Amino acid sequence: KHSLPDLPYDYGALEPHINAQIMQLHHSKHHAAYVNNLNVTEEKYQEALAKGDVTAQIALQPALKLNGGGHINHSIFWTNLSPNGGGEPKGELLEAIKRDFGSFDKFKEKLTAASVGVQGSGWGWLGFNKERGHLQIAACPNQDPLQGTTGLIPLLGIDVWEHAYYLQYKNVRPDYLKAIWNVINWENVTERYMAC
Amino acid sequence: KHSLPDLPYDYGALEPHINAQIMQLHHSKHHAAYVNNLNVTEEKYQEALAKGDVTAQIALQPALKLNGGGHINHSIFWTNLSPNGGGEPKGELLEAIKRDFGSFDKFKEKLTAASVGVQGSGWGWLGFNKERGHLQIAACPNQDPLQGTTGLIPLLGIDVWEHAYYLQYKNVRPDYLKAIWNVINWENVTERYMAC
Amino acid sequence: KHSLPDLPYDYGALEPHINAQIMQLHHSKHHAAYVNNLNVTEEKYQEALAKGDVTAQIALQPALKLNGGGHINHSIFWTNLSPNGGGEPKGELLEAIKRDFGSFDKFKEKLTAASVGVQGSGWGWLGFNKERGHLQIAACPNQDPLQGTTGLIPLLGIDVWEHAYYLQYKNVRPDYLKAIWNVINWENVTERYMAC
Amino acid sequence: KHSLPDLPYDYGALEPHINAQIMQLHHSKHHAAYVNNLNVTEEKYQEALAKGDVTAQIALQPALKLNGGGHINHSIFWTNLSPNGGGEPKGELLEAIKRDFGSFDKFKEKLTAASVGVQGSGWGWLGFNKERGHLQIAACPNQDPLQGTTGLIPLLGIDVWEHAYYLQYKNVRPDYLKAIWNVINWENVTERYMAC
Ligand SMILES: [Mn+2]
Ligand SMILES: [Mn+2]
Ligand SMILES: [Mn+2]
Ligand SMILES: [Mn+2]
Repeated sequence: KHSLPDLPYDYGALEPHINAQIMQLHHSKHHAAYVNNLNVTEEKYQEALAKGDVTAQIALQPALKLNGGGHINHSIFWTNLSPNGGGEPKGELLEAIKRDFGSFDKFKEKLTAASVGVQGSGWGWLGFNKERGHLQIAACPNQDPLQGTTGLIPLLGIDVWEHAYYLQYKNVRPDYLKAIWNVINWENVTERYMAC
Repeated sequence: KHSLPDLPYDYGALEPHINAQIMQLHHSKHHAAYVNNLNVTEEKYQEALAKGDVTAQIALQPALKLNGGGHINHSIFWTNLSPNGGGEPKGELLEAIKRDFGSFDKFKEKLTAASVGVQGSGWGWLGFNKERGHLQIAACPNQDPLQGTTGLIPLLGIDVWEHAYYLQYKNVRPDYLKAIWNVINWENVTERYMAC
Repeated sequence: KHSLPDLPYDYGALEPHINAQIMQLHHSKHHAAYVNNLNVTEEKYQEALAKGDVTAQIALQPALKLNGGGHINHSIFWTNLSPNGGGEPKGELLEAIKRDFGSFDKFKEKLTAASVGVQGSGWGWLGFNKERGHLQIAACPNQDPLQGTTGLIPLLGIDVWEHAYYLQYKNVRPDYLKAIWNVINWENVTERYMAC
Repeated sequence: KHSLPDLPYDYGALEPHINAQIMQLHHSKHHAAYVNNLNVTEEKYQEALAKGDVTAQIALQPALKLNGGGHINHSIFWTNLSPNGGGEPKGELLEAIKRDFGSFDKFKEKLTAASVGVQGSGWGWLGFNKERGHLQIAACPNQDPLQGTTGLIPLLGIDVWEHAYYLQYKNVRPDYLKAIWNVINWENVTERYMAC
């Protein structure tokens, strides 16, 4: 039922910021596995739910969150990147950012600190808080998705699982984050922002 | 779809060990709420699953675990108690206990320590480990059910949420546990044991 | 080293909103135990730290958080209540509240929903976010303290562990929260607010 | 106060099972950082403890567990590996394994499944349960150390953080685990076993 989305660009389109090998493995191996495991899990769940098996439903939660979240997180991630990205955003998004973070650079600073501070595997996110009407930074462990676990609407996500950058930046997570700013697709972040 | 099971005895049948007021509130108020909230949650979940909404499925996990677990835990609990309970078990169960804990009294000791040691709300459990083929003691937080979260088959559960004993024993959890041994339905624990 | 603070009022001073029995048990039994267990734990920790025993330091974390948090949370709680409290706050605090929540009543609404929504044992909090410079509502499980786990400065806390209200309101948590508004010490919340 | 232990062998001594690049990065970069961050954290903690600052003590727990656990876990890991390892264990350890797992191969199977099943970052462990007197398999998230969080005495640990194997086995965690069996230092696991 769920499927692996095609990448809107070639695997080597983000060089030299993120090399082709990482993109190929990240998409065709990591994301593909999450989609496949998600469909298997949803199927078992449909089954447990049909016969009112509460125990089975609860036992399947970790697998559904990990794989379901994995699919959601990476799907957004691909659209957040672009060989034509980089620079700074414009319009209302830029204003919202100055408003809520003081300046674009302070925002970069914050999101970078949150991403680098993730203990173990996880994601750094720029999300929108519907209740307050402000932008908000949050970090999620493993594949826990932003909206499903915090209620925030995801605008921009940064994957900090080691498979995201190890082949190229090894243990230096800060180098990875410094480079990713050059390929952020602000046009996509902007429309996600305008949508909510 | 799920329903509140009738108690196999009168509300005051466990006096003076657990008074009638607690039993009445615990069953007709606490357990009833879990069953009702469970049906509402499973329904929303059926809905999220039908349209492949992964985000909604993940957001509903806490409510399904709390209410689904609440229903499962209390349902077992009622059958674990009896106005004719108390004393010690006999047969294979008693042997399994001596085998795995040394003696019946050391077992009581262990399970009591685990129950009293729960930080906040939770349950103390005597469960069966299918893999090892031995009895095992475990404690679960809030309403997290034994089997669904640990894989152990539940044999005997002791509810240590404060609503379990506060009206009668106030803050003295140890007095509550000392009294509950007088109403344990060993015949029920035995058949749960024989079943697995 | 740490000690049980005296209550700034008589045990029955909050009647009929919170009866004397609850206040007496809550202070002399529950809080006293947390203080005593905290001193024992800090002592063991001083010891583990002296000989560089990392394993022991990590094993003691749950007990230090539960008891240390228990002491911190209840200490603030006593000052948040007053036989002369109730009504609405005035000055800058009232403005900060209208600003961040729309109105005082919407604020009450929010904090009440957060408190009632705590699964199991926990606290509902009105805190101050130093980074953003705005008021913020948060809920913490068990005795996890607000500042130590979220960074927010605590202004007003509402204890929703069942021992907080069970003797008087039984399972009806909403009745408990409706009554507590009549004894909130706004003068204390205000000065905590002015301090940060 | 704490220090980076020297490796008991050359960085390329485990080839071709684990290449030299991984060993060099894993030891001189990853482990070194944990030791350095641990000393900084213990120092801040000594300070918080001296002035009875409970809030600061609690805020430092995540950093102490991650770095303290990181140091403990990797220190054991280095001794668990050897260019002269591989094969099967002998003596009492082998008997304990047959006893508790049926056979050596079923044990390998179990530990492999536990290691591969870790969601995100973590470790698979073969530990000793002092209470029961049996061997036990457990998995821990991130750098949470075995003994400090479960009470089990660590005998053999397998690091499944992606930095452990990504450069060489990429996303195929099962290939990594199949290869690591060839360098397990059973003589070290045996003496850890005899010690407890
Ligand atoms: Mn990824
Ligand atoms: Mn209950
Ligand atoms: Mn309390
Ligand atoms: Mn490692």
